[PDB]
Amino acid sequence: TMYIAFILSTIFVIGFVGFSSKPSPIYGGLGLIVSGGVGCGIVLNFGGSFLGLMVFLIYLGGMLVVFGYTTAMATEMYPEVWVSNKTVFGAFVSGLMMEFCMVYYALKEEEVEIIFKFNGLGDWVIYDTGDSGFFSEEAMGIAALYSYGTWLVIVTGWSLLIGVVVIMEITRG
Amino acid sequence: PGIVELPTLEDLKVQEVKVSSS
Amino acid sequence: GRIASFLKNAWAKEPVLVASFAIGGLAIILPSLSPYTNYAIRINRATPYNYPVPLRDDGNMPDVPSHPQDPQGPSLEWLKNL
Amino acid sequence: MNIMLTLLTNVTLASLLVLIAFWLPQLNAYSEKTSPYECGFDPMGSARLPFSMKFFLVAITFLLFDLEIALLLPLPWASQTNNLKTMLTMALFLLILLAASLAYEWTQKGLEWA
Amino acid sequence: MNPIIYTTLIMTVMSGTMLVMISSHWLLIWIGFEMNLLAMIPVLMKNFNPRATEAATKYFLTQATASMMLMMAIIINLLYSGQWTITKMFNPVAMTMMTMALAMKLGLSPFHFWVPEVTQGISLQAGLLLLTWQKLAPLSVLCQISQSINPNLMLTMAMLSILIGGWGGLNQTQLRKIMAYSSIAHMGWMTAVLPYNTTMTILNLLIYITMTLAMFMLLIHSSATTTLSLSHTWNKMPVITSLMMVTLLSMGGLPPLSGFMPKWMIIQEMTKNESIIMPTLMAMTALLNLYFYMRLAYSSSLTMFPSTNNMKMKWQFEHTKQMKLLPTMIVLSTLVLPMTPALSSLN
Amino acid sequence: GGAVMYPTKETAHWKPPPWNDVDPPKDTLVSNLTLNFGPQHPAAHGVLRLVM
Amino acid sequence: MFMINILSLIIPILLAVAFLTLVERKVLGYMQLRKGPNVVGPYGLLQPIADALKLFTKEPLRPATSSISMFIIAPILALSLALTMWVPLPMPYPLINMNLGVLFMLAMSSLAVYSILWSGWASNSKYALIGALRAVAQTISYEVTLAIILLSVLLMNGSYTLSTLITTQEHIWMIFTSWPLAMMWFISTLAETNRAPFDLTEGESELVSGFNVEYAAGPFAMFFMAEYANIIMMNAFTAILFLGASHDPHTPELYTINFVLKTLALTITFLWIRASYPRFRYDQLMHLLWKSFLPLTLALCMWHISLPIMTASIPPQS
Amino acid sequence: MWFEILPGIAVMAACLFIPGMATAHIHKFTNGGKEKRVAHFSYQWNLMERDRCISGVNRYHVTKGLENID
Amino acid sequence: MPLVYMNIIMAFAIALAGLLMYRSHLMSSLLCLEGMMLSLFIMSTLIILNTHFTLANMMPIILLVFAACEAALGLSLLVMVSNTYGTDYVQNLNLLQC
Amino acid sequence: PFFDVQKRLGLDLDRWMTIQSAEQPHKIPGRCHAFEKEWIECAHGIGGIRAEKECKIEFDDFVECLLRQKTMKRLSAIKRQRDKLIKEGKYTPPPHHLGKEDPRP
Repeated sequence: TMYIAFILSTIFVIGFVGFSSKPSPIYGGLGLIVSGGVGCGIVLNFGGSFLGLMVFLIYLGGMLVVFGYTTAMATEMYPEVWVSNKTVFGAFVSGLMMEFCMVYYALKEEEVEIIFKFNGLGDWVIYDTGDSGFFSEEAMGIAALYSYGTWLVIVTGWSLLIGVVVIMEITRG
Repeated sequence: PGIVELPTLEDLKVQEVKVSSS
Repeated sequence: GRIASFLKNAWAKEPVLVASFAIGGLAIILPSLSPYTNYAIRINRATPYNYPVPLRDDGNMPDVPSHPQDPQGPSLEWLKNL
Repeated sequence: MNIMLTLLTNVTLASLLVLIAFWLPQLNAYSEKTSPYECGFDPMGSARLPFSMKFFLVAITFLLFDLEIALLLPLPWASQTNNLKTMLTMALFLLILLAASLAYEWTQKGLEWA
Repeated sequence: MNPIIYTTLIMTVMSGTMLVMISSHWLLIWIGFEMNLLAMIPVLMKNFNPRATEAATKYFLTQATASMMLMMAIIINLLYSGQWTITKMFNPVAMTMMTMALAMKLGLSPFHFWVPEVTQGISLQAGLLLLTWQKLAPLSVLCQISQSINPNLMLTMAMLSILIGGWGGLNQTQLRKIMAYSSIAHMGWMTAVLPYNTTMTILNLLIYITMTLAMFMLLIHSSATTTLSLSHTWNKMPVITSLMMVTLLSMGGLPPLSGFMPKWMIIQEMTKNESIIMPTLMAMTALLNLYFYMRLAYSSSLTMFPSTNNMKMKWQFEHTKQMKLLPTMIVLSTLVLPMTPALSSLN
Repeated sequence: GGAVMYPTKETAHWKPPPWNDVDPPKDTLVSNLTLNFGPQHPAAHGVLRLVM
Repeated sequence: MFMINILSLIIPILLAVAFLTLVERKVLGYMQLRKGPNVVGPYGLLQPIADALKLFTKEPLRPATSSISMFIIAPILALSLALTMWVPLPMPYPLINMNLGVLFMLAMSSLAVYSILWSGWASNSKYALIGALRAVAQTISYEVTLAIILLSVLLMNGSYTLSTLITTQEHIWMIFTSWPLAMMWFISTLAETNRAPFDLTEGESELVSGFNVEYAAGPFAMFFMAEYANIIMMNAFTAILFLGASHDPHTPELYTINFVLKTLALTITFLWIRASYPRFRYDQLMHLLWKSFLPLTLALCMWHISLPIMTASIPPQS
Repeated sequence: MWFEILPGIAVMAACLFIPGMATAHIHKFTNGGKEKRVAHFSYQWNLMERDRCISGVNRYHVTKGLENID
Repeated sequence: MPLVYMNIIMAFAIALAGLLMYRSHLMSSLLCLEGMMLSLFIMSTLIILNTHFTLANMMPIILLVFAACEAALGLSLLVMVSNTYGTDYVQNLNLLQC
Repeated sequence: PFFDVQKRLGLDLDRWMTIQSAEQPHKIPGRCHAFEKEWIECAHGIGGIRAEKECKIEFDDFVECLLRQKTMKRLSAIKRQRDKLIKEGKYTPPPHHLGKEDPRP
């Protein structure tokens, strides 16, 4: 249980391979669902309760609208799964093999340098020994968006409104 | 670099306040 | 004249939107026209989330309260009576 | 780890119910029984054919509305700040922009279907 | 599209570029890029056609990939430095990823493929914005991080951009595709001097913007999108095709026209840094761009093509739409060479 | 004229774009869903096959 | 001992669902001048057991056109999440005490939707696909309003911690403070659980059986149990949020009883609504939730943001 | 008549009352007859960890009063 | 660096490769875009939490907001292609050449 | 073209989140506040070219605080040597490291 985060990250990579091999978008949907849930688990394990629950909630809602479209636009008479096409299965197997090879190389060989230098020790090491007191530091920093980040709020709100406008202009013919 | 100076085990011995948080 | 006709027509055809704009309008105007918004600010400042780190006494700090509970310093007596 | 234990127990219980459901009863299967149900008659086309969404714009905008709901969630903690004026103005600004986007979609006949 | 909505979208594109050119935080630069893309897609699709939708989709895909790579580079730089400021990037891998992303946004080859297609798909009005205003933000970002840019990668991208732009421009008969390949070549020219002197990049950007504004506005004033359609313009309006020939000669980099300024200053700065092979190769490869410009000049003004009978009716009417900046853009793009010592104001 | 200045055998089959860039609309008409609101359906009174 | 607690929170909930089926049947009957199940056992108390045994001794059929993996995964996800959404509920003490239990409930509901989606999609039937698309449209309509109303009513709580709701309502029910939000939240919960005037995913009179039309025996029983467990859990959420109950720390039973009674009353009102109104059209459902609730939810969100600041009544963070 | 529905409602009431009571009793049983201490914030968790060490038996519920000092 | 960072970077790389390698549908490309966005969110969140950059804890939320904005853009472009061609197949985007 | 309008007009649009040593809500310090403060104060005003080579010790300390690569390498070496010693029975972990002594409060 000292490597829970590593297991969750491996499942993250597995889900990314799953929806990266491009099965039917319906199946890519559950691939992204698993990846998002496991990423929420990782963020929870690192202390980001609100942030992890936030990715979980948003992607859960977003993939629903994708599913609606998969049944409206990307609907193939015979939707394809990871074991339906040799191309999709090949991509899935290649991704799994890459992940397994890198995991094995990282674990059995403590110091691994593929592109960056990765250390094989557990993720628990990098944790800090400080005390936050009566705080949820992530929550306070996030809530500082309305006090410190007024400019960020303005720009994000304007972008969302312009996004609504752009969607309406695009989907008008 | 250098050696991190650390106080000995003896000089950080105090009669602890062995009471509870409550 | 025209306003009264518009409002009567608005609350007769779409009463839901009439309430929403009225409630939304109040939520923007009322906070400015309130004497308790400053009290709300003071309460948030009053709450001691972090430790009150003491400062070294140089002998020339008349109002800074070098004490457990002697009179000098800020007081929360206003909050007690709120 | 307790939440993980609860999740594991729930999943195992559900899968055990599935297992008992699929292995306790006496099974007698044939082609006609497992055929798709179309109110007693044979279906004309495949169920995997495109199914047009008459509310696609509503969904694409529900995306951004869910985004705004994500932005609004930190509000309970945001009220604990000393800059209540700025915090309140920014929160009302976000809510006003959400209402304005909803109004624009409504007036330009975006919430309507087909 | 409602004119108010179109003005809001144009102002949102401009505000995204100004956010990129104004902020000191990487997150805000990425936000400005995102706003630029969001407000640019409907502007690309102002006139609804299947080609317009295809151009919008391709542009959106390319810019989305570039923005994802840029944000990954930003995140890696933060990881290895704990810094968000636009400064000397502290990770070589992050620098490489950011360079690839910014080159993809600019359209530097081998990320050039989308430019001829997106430019052809959209109208002249949108093509002008795409080939002029959309180059400001990535160039500004590159100019802010020119110190950390690996010179080898940027120089290779610039040389490939010039080569590919020239080669692509030769096989094109659609004016928009010719303009896109010329834009690719000029972007390579601009990015060649980024590691050496950014003020020369700014000068080249200004000259290119003036020349492309003049060319696109002349095309709009002639309502021509092909060589054959532009050829007829000699009969109705010889002034427009003569000015187009002059502007094409300027774009070729022929003195005493203004197009010689950027190439001359770039060669100067690159020779000051003991690079003599690269500027020579760039100057020699500019001859392909000069070739297709000359071919267009022949088909448009230097030689007269067969018109059609219906031009007689068009002879009677006068253009109603008036672009007030066209004469100034033509003059600034042809007769500003005697004013190079004004380079210092860009410092 | 044509699509490219130096056409080849493969490119010669490709025609120039439309004059107004409006590509002729495709006739790949979207098929509907022939749902069978058949007899078994509770709202069909048991003996109505409604092919909609 | 924690495993014993997990079992004592799951098995009683399943028994409550089983007997809620009977309670619903009898309530509908007596509101329709009828008598609910009254032969099987005394006063019909043995009907749920008979139903469960019949369903689990009934042959389950696997459709020929169905994708087996999703077809089997959907029921499991539905029940597992229905049983999991009870973990953080404060009655009076929560099994798992989270600082953000409310967002956990929201996320768990959002995931549960995929059960109906995948069950519908994988069923590979026209009626099932229609049911899945109707579920999609339903969740498009209520999710934003649900979250906004929940945020607005929690603005007087000070945090997303569910246990704090008991303290906030120590002198007064929060329904006396947000009864318009209470009404809209109740309707949103009706729409969410695919319940009265919003039974569009199933649509007995319009879609035969909706998404679960191709499900039989065990899996159908699991979907029914998940549906009714979600009903009870959402009614419990409505109880804790608005109908606060007194909690004597030395006698938790007092709260438990008060809580249970309020949840039972809310479930009975759910059945009451089920046997009193015709079914919406999901176009009309989306139009209602987007054009009558959402503007009002935004207005009340503004109001409940401004009110504590303008009245100097911001609830404590901790 | 209508009171015939009451047996089922009472059975469901018992089935819904079991979880709450069970959780409270288990919390009291596993925390020395006291409410299970909440640790919403790191300060509370630090208090819990110190209490565990003070107890000496690696259990936080057992609390040492003035008798432990001196 | 910790192995979790390696896993998340590898996930981003895999999603990028998937997006760059289309097969048939435009929906799967948008899926790869959303996956890359999610991976970047996780990376940034871990970095911010680990270094206790309190004021930067709002960055992942902004990233998520613009992520779903890009997703909505992609979805709208997808519907237009389907309306104009009947399928979301990436091969239909072929009029614009070179 | 970095048009520094913030420094001109005096506005503070994004300079408050550029570094973790800036003011943060409730004065929550960054994990490497001291190292970043030293690096910034060392390299203030001398230019980027000088800062890269002169204030390099401070930057190295800041990077080590941020990533702990060398500290993790030392800890990994210690762990590997301890495991090798335990395999050969040349070492015996002390009771306070074996969970036999009560940790101090």
